[PDB]
Amino acid sequence: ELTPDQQTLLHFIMDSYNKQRMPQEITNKILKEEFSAEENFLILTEMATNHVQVLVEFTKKLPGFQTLDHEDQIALLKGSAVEAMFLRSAEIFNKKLPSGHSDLLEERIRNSGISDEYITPMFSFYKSIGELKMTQEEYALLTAIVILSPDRQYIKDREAVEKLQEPLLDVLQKLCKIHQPENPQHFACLLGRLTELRTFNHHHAEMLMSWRVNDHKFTPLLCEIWDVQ
Amino acid sequence: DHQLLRYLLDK
Ligand SMILES: CC(C)c1onc(-c2c(Cl)cccc2Cl)c1COc1ccc(-c2ccc3c(C(=O)O)c[nH]c3c2)cc1
Repeated sequence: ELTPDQQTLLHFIMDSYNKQRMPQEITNKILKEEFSAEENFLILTEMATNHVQVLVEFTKKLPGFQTLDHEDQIALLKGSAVEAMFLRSAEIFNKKLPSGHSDLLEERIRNSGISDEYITPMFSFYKSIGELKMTQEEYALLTAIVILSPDRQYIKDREAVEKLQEPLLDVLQKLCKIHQPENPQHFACLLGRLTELRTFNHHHAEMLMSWRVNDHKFTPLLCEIWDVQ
Repeated sequence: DHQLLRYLLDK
């Protein structure tokens, strides 16, 4: 329960996760801008493209991330980008983070040209993950685990990622069995949600299709990480 | 390919 390799590992990750990266100036638009399907889409695009950068900076500061193959570093980023955004947005909605402006963020998502087919599942996820009543520590560790996934397609040296992920998985279990002796199945719950997170990759590809055919444009950065061809 | 990401990683 909390060794010296782990107490220091965690603090490095929470120090990263807490590095207030998303500019207030930017996130403030969620609240202050006009509400309409076009403006809702534009604001969400700006959040996502900014968030990708925040993700890259947080990823970089992950232990032993920079010691990886360059081609694998990209496959992990492109592979986890969406799942990481769902985690951060989830935290917004569940933790009511001031910077996120939960209720208005929800207004914008619910009117940005996203089919009910995806809206329904999306917010179902949000509700269930909230019912986990996770801590910021958990939110941070889950994000780190998702980013460092050896399942990602096109990956070459999978075992090397597994080597960076395993330690993080263990620390998370430690925070589950220790802080939650009440129910040891808590760690299994978290992992369960991860599978659920994965489902949104397909949903997201279809959301992009629909936006695209309706003449919506994304940023160079998002076009690249999402392969918007 | 994927130059923008390599640029952010090296930044
Ligand atoms: C390209 C657009 C239109 C898109 O396509 N699919 C999705 C999308 C949707 Cl609609 C739902 C889930 C996942 C994705 Cl990718 C999105 C919107 O993605 C994001 C990304 C990131 C934030 C986000 C992050 C951090 C903070 C934050 C803080 O940290 O202080 C304060 N405010 C924040 C906002 C919101 C929305």
